[PDB]
Amino acid sequence: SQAWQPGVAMPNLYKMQRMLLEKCDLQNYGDSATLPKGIMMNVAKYTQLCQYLNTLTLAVPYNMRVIHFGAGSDKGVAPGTAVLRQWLPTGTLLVDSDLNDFVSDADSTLIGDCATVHTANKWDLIISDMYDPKTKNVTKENDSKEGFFTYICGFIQQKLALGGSVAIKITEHSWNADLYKLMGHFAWWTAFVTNVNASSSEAFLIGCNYLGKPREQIDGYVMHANYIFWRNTNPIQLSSYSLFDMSKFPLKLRGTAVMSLKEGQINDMILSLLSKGRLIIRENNRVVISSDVLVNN
Amino acid sequence: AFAVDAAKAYKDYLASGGQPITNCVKMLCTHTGTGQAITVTPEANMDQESFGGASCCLYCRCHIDHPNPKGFCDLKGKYVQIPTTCANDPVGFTLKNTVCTVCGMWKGYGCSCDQLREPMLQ
Ligand SMILES: C[S@@+](CC[C@H](N)C(=O)[O-])C[C@H]1O[C@@H](n2cnc3c(N)ncnc32)[C@H](O)[C@@H]1O
Ligand code: NA
Ligand code: NA
Ligand SMILES: [Zn+2]
Ligand SMILES: [Zn+2]
Repeated sequence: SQAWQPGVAMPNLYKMQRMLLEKCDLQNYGDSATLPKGIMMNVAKYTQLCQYLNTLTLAVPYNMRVIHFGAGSDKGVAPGTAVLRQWLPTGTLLVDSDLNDFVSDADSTLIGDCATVHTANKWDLIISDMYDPKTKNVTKENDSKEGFFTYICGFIQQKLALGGSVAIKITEHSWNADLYKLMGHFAWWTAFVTNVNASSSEAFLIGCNYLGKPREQIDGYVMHANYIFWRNTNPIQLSSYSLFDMSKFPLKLRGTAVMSLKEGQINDMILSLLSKGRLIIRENNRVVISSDVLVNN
Repeated sequence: AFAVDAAKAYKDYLASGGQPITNCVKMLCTHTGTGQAITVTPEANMDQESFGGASCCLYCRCHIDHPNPKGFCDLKGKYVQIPTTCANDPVGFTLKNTVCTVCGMWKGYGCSCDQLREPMLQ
């Protein structure tokens, strides 16, 4: 049974299929997990995401840099950011961002469209929970979405350190073909479904160990159809069981090496170290970030 | 000389029957922690709940300046342990209570610095 796991990762065989897209129809739709007393759904969801990320080869350098997009909520607080700061080593730098103002435990918070966020530095881990509420207000033909996903694709290709990882929230309707294509630029990737929210088409697209080039050519439209086929045919039982054992929750501080190598020095030995979560390639300059202010009368 | 006294205003609001500030972020933890008041990671014991600090700070939540020259917050970016009997109003608890500068426990809720001398134990 997968009920005692934090969630379920899409089996590799689905990535090699060529499914036609169709509606995501979940058998366990409407169901609900038993949330521990006073625990918010997003604390439970991020806790299970972090419980699963613990099982991967994440690079965890000293002075690790983490950026969290879509960290705000209609509550005005940042539940996911509070979980990431609990999970990450105490010395890690955590910056979060959202379209709407919110109160956060992050080292720095940027308010505005993610398209307005600028940074001269590379990051070791990108977490995104961005989701447009208009995605359910009006249902449209399920094409690749090009709002904040275009920014995320650009941010991955320009501001993610080699060896870095990402967890980007998608749903049946909130997805992007270019983002699936970019999953082929990591040593490994998957679509992870938290057990507490298994009644939703939501998943986190996890790219583990960025290689800065494609190890596999992925057709994003076909890969999203493959993801839906998995969700439609292998029901996931709602479960909060993994939330009750927090003894091995903290991300282990591996102290992964950080080197500033040029693009012409990336050989097969380096790609091999990046692929094992044993190396981060980026400069270590002062972390500087900002959000544009649109000025008008 | 005028200065808004948010702390006093929240206490008077509570005394009048006002609904405590909600959506303080409670964390999942083992409840086998040190029990210290404000920590870098959740440290709740069996008689406490751990919350994200920023969500339990009146000044952070009301978008008001912190009552000190530097405007520094002692809760933001940390975890505050609240006794379970007071977990319904973490903002009110942090305002009405003081952390012991010696043991790091809440005064009257963990600090044993003022208890009679214990006989020595082998
Ligand atoms: C599901 S909510 C995030 C919940 C949050 N992660 C938590 O811990 O509760 C999705 C968020 O994405 C944000 N968002 C949507 N489009 C955005 C954009 N273009 N730029 C920045 N934030 C955006 C919304 O403002 C909203 O707060
Ligand atoms: Na931590
Ligand atoms: Na109570
Ligand atoms: Zn504060
Ligand atoms: Zn004391």
